[PDB]
Amino acid sequence: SWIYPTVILCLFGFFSMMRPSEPFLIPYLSGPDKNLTSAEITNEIFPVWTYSYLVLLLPVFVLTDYVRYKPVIILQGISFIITWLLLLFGQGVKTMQVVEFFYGMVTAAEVAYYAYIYSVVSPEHYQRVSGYCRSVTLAAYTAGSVLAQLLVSLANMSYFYLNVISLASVSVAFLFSLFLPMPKKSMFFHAKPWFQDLKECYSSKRLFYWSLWWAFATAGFNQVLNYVQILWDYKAPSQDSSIYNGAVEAIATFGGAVAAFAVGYVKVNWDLLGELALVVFSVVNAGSLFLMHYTANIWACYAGYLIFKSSYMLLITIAVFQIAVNLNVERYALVFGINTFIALVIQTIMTVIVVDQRGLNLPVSIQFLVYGSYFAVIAGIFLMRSMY
Ligand SMILES: Cc1ncc(CO)c(CN)c1O
Repeated sequence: SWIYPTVILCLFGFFSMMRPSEPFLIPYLSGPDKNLTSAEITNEIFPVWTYSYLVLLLPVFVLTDYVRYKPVIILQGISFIITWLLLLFGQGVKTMQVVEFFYGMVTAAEVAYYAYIYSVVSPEHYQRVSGYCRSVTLAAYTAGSVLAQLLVSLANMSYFYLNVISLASVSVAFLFSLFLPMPKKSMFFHAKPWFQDLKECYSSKRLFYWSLWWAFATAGFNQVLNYVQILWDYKAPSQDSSIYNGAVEAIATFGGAVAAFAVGYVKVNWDLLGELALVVFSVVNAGSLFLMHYTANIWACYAGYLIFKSSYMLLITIAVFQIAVNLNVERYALVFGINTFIALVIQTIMTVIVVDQRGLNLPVSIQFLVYGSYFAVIAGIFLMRSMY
């Protein structure tokens, strides 16, 4: 039987990713609510997240398969509560780094949220039940942003009370996380009867190239998903004009989900398609970041974020569909854990070079040209593959 754990897990997802303060965070921490300058949020505060998503990845995943997936989801709920309490009632550059630390632990426990399904659902309904739950998170986000923007452009509700709605939502998410069914078996440690198995893990080359491209694409997308709000703030300030970040980010998540659904029905020969369409949409992403660095009208930057998130979600759903062909249940999660680790090492190196203060200390103007060049180098590796 699988109805009730699916219901409790989907309620946790739909009230966990229902954060209306998530689009309007950079007009919040740069407005009169918290006196933090843009250089501080760009260079001294946000990179901590990437740091706190590397160091907190490898233990938490091992805490994921050891205490059977429940106290790490309860830890995600407590992390939600502490993070949005510190966003509501924290002032100073000390506190916002602590916000980024607990939110890195949130994003680390997100994989533990997506890995809960394979412990209480029977192996008949692995594809169906998970096929609902992830969609619920997107359904929590898009409408979760619309309830943001339709409460800002129509009611003049404060950003503080937008964060208050976020805190109440993650509190409901934590109260649904307390009534979770404690499962019985894990996937690796408490599985019913791996150093020497590693050659058995990586006895391929197709997995290697799709995993390396997944790693670079995930690092680039996480960096752009960090700093696109600071780019939106720099192209048009929040105090000057009534910016529409919630509606654009909701439409962007919607277009990404529809693009992934379109990837799910591609009846094209893969050896005939993947040599061209991958390169074409990589050039589309590179041109999107080139557009967001070059322009001055903020509407061109909104269109750039729309096209970038949609084309990325297309390419990364192609990546997941290629990687998940021959893998088992354990192989899928193990290989994606190691690839997420490689992606966060690459993202941490690129953040230490570019974004962070003791480094190049580049502002948000130079950064998006650097990330357009990053996706262009990925497309150049694909072009050299097209020579091969
Ligand atoms: C809480 C939080 N902090 C920082 C960032 C990076 O801008 C994000 C965006 N994922 C976020 O949700």
